[PDB]
Amino acid sequence: SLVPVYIYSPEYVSMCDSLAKIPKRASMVHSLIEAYALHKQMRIVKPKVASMEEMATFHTDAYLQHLQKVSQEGDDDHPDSIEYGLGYDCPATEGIFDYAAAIGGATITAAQCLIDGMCKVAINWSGGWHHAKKDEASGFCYLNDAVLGILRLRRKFERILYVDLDLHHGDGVEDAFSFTSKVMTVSLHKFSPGFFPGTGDVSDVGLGKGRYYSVNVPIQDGIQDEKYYQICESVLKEVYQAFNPKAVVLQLGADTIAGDPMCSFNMTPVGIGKCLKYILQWQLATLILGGGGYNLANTARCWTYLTGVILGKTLSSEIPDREFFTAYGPDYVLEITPSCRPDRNEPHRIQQILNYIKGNLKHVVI
Ligand SMILES: CN(C)c1ccc(C(=O)NCCCCCCC(=O)NO)cc1
Ligand SMILES: [K+]
Ligand SMILES: [K+]
Ligand SMILES: [Zn+2]
Repeated sequence: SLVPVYIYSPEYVSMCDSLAKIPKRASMVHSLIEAYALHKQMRIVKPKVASMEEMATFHTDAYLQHLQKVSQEGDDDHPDSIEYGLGYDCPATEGIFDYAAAIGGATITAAQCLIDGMCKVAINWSGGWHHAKKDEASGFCYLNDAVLGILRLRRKFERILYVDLDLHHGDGVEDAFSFTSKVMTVSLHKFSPGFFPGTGDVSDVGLGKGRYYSVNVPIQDGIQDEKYYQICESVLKEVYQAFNPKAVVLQLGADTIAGDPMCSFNMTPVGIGKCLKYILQWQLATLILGGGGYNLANTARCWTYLTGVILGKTLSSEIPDREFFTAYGPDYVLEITPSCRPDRNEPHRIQQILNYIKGNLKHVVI
C-alpha cells in the first residue's frame, strides 16, 4: 500500500460532467491526468454508488426522498423544494439524485479503501461538496460527500482532521461536526461581508463538547503562494501537535487559483502543492477531494499538478492533452502565473488571527 488510489470510471465522470455549474469539468480534469499518464502510477478504483442508508448516515430521509422525487423527471417547480435548498444555486436538474449518490459513493469508496489499507492516499477530484446540510442543498452541493467520507473513516480511525483549502468556508462539514471533539475541521477561506456563505470568522470555534475543535482562518483578497503557505503551515503545525489526528480529509477546491472568475485569492497550484506536501509528510491515511474551481482549464491544471505532487513526480510544462488542447490556450503550459493585483491582507491582522487560533488550540488536549 504505497500507490495512491484514484477513484474513476467513465460512467462516474459522465455523471459528474452533468453538473449545471461545472459542465464537463470532470472530463477535463481526468483527461489532463490521463494525458500525463499519472493514472498509470495509481490504483484505479471504480466508485460504488451510495445507498439510501449510507447517505442517511448524515442526511435526513425527508431530504433524500425529496431529492430523489424531484430528480426523477427534473421537476423544478415543486412547492417544498425551496425549503430544501433547491433553487437558483442548486437546481432540481433531472438525475441529480443519481449524480449526488455517485459523488457520495465515490468519497465513501475512497474512505473504504483507506480503511482496508489498500492505500495511504485516495483521490476523488469530483468530490468535496462541503456546503450541503443535513436536509438542505447549498452552494452547488446536493449531498455532503466529505461528511459521508469522514463518517466512514471513523469506523477505523479515532480522530479525523478535515482541512478545507477551498476559497469558501467549509460550513457544511464544520456544522456537521460542530458538536464533537473526534473530528477537527480547519478551513482557510475568504471572509468578507456578503461573501458566500458568510460564516467562519476566527471566533467560530465550535459548540459544546466540540468547542475549540473548529478552526477558521478568515483571509482577504489577493493572497499569494508564499504568505498563504506561511499561514497554512503555522496553523497546521499547531493543529497536528494538539489534535494528533489518525486520518485526514483534504478538500482542495481550485477556486483560489489566479484566473478563477471568483477573482479573490491569487494562488498557483505550487502554493497549494506546498500545503499538500506538508500534510502528506505526516504519513497518515489521507482522502483527497476537489471542490470549487470555475476556470475549468486552470482547475484541470491545478489538480493534475497536485496529483503529480502526490506521486512525487515532476511534470512536463507542455500540455499533452489533445482532446481539450484549445482550452489551454493561448500559451498551452501547465504553470499558472499570478495576476497583477494587490494583496489586501494586513500583516497585523493576519498575526492577530494566528495568535487567536493558537490561544484556541491550547484548549485542545488529547
Ligand atoms: C455569474 N453568476 C450567474 C453567478 C455568480 C455567482 C453566484 C453565487 O455566488 N452564488 C452563491 C453560491 C456560490 C457557491 C460557491 C460554491 C463553492 O465554490 N464552494 O466552495 C451565482 C451565480
Ligand atoms: K476553505
Ligand atoms: K469539530
Ligand atoms: Zn469554493
